[PDB]
Amino acid sequence: KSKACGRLAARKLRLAHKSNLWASNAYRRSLGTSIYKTPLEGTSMASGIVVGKVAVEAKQPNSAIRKAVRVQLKKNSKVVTAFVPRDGSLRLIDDNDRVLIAGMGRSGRSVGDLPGCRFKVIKVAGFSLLALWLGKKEKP
Amino acid sequence: FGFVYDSLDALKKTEPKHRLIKAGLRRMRKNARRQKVKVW
Amino acid sequence: NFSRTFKKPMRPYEKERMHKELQVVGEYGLKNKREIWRVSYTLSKIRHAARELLTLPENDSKRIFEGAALLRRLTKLGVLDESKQKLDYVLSLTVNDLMDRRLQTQVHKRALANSVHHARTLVSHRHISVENQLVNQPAFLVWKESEKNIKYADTSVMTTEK
Amino acid sequence: GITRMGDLKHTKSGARQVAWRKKRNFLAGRPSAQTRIGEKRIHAVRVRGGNLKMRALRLETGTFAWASENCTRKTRILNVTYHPADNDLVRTNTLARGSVVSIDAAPFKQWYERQFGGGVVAPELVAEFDQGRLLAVITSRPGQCGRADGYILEGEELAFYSDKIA
Amino acid sequence: PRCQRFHLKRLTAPHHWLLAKSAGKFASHPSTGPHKLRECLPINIFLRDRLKYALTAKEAVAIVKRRLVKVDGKVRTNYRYPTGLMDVIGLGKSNELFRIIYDCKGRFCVHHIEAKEASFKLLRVNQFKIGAKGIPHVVTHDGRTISYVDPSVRVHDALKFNIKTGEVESVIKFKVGDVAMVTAGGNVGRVGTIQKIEKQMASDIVHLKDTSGAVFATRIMNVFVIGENEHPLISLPAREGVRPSI
RNA sequence: ACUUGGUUGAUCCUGCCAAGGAAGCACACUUAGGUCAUAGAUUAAGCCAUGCAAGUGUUAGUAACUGCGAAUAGCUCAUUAAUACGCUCAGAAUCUAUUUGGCGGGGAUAGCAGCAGCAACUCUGGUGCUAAUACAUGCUGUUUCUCCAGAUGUGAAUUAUGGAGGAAAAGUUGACCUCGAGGCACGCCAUUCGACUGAGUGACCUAUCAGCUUGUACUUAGGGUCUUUACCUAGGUAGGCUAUCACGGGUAACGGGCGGUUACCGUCGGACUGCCGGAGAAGGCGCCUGAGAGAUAGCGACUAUAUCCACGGGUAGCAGCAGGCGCGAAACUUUCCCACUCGAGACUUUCGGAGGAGGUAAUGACCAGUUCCAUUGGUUACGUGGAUAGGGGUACGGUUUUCCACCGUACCGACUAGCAGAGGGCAGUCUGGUGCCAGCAGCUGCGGUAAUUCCAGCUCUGCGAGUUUGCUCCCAUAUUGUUGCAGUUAAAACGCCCGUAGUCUGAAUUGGCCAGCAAUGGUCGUACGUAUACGUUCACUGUGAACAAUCAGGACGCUUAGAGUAUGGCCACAUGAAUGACUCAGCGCAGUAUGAAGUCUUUGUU
Repeated sequence: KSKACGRLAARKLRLAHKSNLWASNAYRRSLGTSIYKTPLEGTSMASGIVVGKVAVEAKQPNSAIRKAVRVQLKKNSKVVTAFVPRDGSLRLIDDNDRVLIAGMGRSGRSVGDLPGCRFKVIKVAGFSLLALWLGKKEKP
Repeated sequence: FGFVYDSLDALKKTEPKHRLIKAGLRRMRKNARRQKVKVW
Repeated sequence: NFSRTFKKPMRPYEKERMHKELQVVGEYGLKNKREIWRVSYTLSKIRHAARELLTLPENDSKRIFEGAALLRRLTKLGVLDESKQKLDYVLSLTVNDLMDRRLQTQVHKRALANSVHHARTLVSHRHISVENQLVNQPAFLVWKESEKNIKYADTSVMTTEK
Repeated sequence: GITRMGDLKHTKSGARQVAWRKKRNFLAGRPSAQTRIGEKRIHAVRVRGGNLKMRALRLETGTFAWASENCTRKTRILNVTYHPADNDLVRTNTLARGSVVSIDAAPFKQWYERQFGGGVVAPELVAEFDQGRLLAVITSRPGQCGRADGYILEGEELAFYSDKIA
Repeated sequence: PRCQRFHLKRLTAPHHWLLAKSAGKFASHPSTGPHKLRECLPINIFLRDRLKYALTAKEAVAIVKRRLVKVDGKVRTNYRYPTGLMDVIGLGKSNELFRIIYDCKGRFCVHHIEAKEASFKLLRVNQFKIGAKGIPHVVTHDGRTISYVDPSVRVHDALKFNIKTGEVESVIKFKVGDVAMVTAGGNVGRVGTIQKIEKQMASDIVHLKDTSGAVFATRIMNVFVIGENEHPLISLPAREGVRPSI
């Protein structure tokens, strides 16, 4: 009931299945590709030069300014905002350095309070922020 | 492993050379050798 | 080539499972929680093999060869007695049975070590042997036949050197 | 070079077929012999597995054969009258297989009196023999074989091709 | 495009030979010969991994080149020469005579034998044809072209072959009620008495019987007609192609 | 074979979003020891300095010539959507060096000797000689055409072979080494490793791709080929493929054995995959030599990069092994070695960046330590009491071609833990600082001066030499539904009727009765064709043939384990290296319950 069940009816079932996959959004997103026209370019981590420092603020109800740097990428020569985690840390980054960017960890989309940006800075100058924030490595 | 044979006639000829130097009895060719093609 | 001997548990922070697994480690004197999970995974390959055999017919060529061969290998290990040697009793067995056959615990039963922990120390420090053969490894699995042959290796126990 | 390969050409369904590889010396064609008449010469050709296809370029004589009497004489080929494939083979007098070419038959005439004076012969052939140019077909492959020979044209065949000439 | 290639790998080497997966990548490529790649067994491998005389492969190529070994009357200094099914192996110095022949399971074994038996060998007819002056002649599973062969010598007949002189003394005819060792496929290395022969239209089947009383078929080309009615013309191994079964 | 937080004042739902488990690239913090495996695929099939990778001498061809090799191995995945690959067949339409078995039958150069020319190269000119298993000579077959017969062989050939004729050189003519034996030719047929041609058939998306195809489809004759064919050129017809998806487009597409995830069904990935087959050498294209090449560490030209120049002219193809530049999130030593495995050769000797071993790396797998046993006092873990290690050090014996490291033996001995959290999903309502600010936070939420979520300390928790963090991906998910979802109102039944492709299609045909535990064997019925086998085939079922590693699985104490194919017996012996699955199609016999086809009738069959 509600489908072909008969012995010879395997063309109807196989071909109808191919149609119904295009309703599913995960098959649709993979196949369209559709991913290339992205700043990340489908790469988890990207690097390049800092343009400057920007204050972008949270939506609602959370009143807070977040401090995300603007970063030009190496490979595309695009520009994109990118969050800087931990308190301080904007002071540690320095102007016009190379940084390694990675994703917000939400497999796309925009994460917390913070709209727009989908990116966090993992390293600066080949060191890593956690080491820097903790202060068991140095910058000149 | 080990094996035993009549006379001295075996290990002179049947054995590999690396056991003879051990018991008691360098890329030069690659370089110096191929000059005999480079020079006639 | 290679294989994955232990598997991680499905859900990390269940209270009953963690509270169970401490008093298997405590009784049998054990390093980590992974040294259980290998013995769980060893019990799986016994029982998954056994159940498939059970599904087959009671006369099939596969069951006669495999069923006799499977019970032969477990009578070695000393889990199945000759009372219980009948194939369905393979689907029983616990990790508490299979942990008991290891060398650590067989020293303790022997009492040479004097403690579950002490037994580990004796084997890890090259004191214990199995028929004139030293066993550094604290998880040997002894085959009942050879359980009798557990004894001091030589060193401090026999040699008496400081 | 000139290829014997067929992958590039369209399927039965009429689909634009695509290469996956270079041309290859399994499937090498070569130029035609184009085997005319006058002055004997031959060019030897190496092939797959060593060997020699002796390609004949221009041939004067040919080892022709009266079938019905069992007799076969080395005979001088004069011209191509007809060929069933192409009229271009007639214009330049090309010897191919199936090539209808007249022959002098001086040897055949000699054979008849040296044997006899049995024999009997047909009434179409005596109307030919007074001229001394028999019709005959090349049955060999001049290019591959390097030698050209054929039987005389006789019987129901000799009616048929005579209308195609006239 | 593929050409005739030298370097045989292990893994790709056949499952007859009982090679280690370890002990290097490459196996010894057989030279071209009478027998095929798949059925045969070289004499590089024969002295390494049966009789166990030559421990290294350097030592194996030594003793063939001293000219102790003799394949089938002749000396053979070439080594890695394919030798497979019913070949005699005379060996010089501490001389022993072998005949190469299948196990129960399909594997090769090696068998010390009496010298009067080890003169001759058997040879199945694969292909029969006429050539040169109306004369019939026969190719074998070796590739010995036995010309001026007698009548009653059709395809799938064995020929006893005297080795010192190039003779064909007997001829064991194909029939029902005749013993036959299978030499290919799943039933390779098995004795059977031939109960039925089933003609196959176009491209035929033959049903067999152990002394135990199992039953099994095969393709006709696989059977090698070993001798007439129970008692064969050959010393058979331990177990005699019966194969265990519990 | 598993659930839990999030729409509400609360409820039960639909429903996703998160959490949660695995691997595979990359980033991070941290690190006693051992064995083993892998490591510039993702982007730039982008570019390359230097060193080296294919050569080859036997007691037996004479530095060269001569003979064979260099078409394999190695690397990479850019083309390729089936022509490749796989799996079945097939050659009666073919070629094949080497092995193996049959059958056979004198003159002219190379090194050597000498005279010269270039900025330069592994280029040479010219003369003066001499070699042969090199080259030419020389005491019935091969090739092709015509005719007459057409086997004891095959499912089948006017095939194999025989005889009678003509032709042609495209030719079999041991003109040969080492001391009676070994070795080497020549030709033809087979054989072997293969090669190459043809057939059937399997699988990634796309209808915002419905018509496509002119040698395109058949036929007759030819050319060409190793052969067959529009492979190509002629004459004659006008055909072929397509809703059972043609044709066109896309691919972040080399195919396959297989790998990851799983209760079953499936599903994603497959450069590599420790193997198989294909393709390519900066981009096309062409060709010689040979059994085999459209070779690329062979040649030729053009193009694009690069470089030298004495300004005339040339020189080079690392997607071989190292190494560098560039590219980027992203990947090691310019070492030692022919001993192991094998390969080339004139060959037990030579050579091999194939291969083997070290060295660097938390990438991956298994193993494993950071102590132990006593008993004094504070509430059984928070100065004593003694023990036992290996990390490490130094010899020597094993080990391997040589180091290292391992495995032993003896002597020295009173520095070894992090990472992540502590509202709920899923261990503090501690004390101190901060006051919708800094900040945390996958999700819900926390912070507005009392913070159980921030920033610190203390205690506690998890997992443990590991542990978080990105993106892709499977499970969770019956949220892709064959098994197996849902459509009155939550998203979801064409506005109705006809209707082709498509899928689906009522009953009926040789049984009853007794012994039953079935296989079967008797009785009731005689329905009386072929003239002891023949009287529909399939699908389906059983059975049989056919068709590496991994997966499952047997044997065996590698000290255990992951692994490996072993190994066990003190008197010369016994073994084992199974089996199943891999699996759809194609092939045989046997069984006919179900489901098909078979069955030209205003009169059919012999």
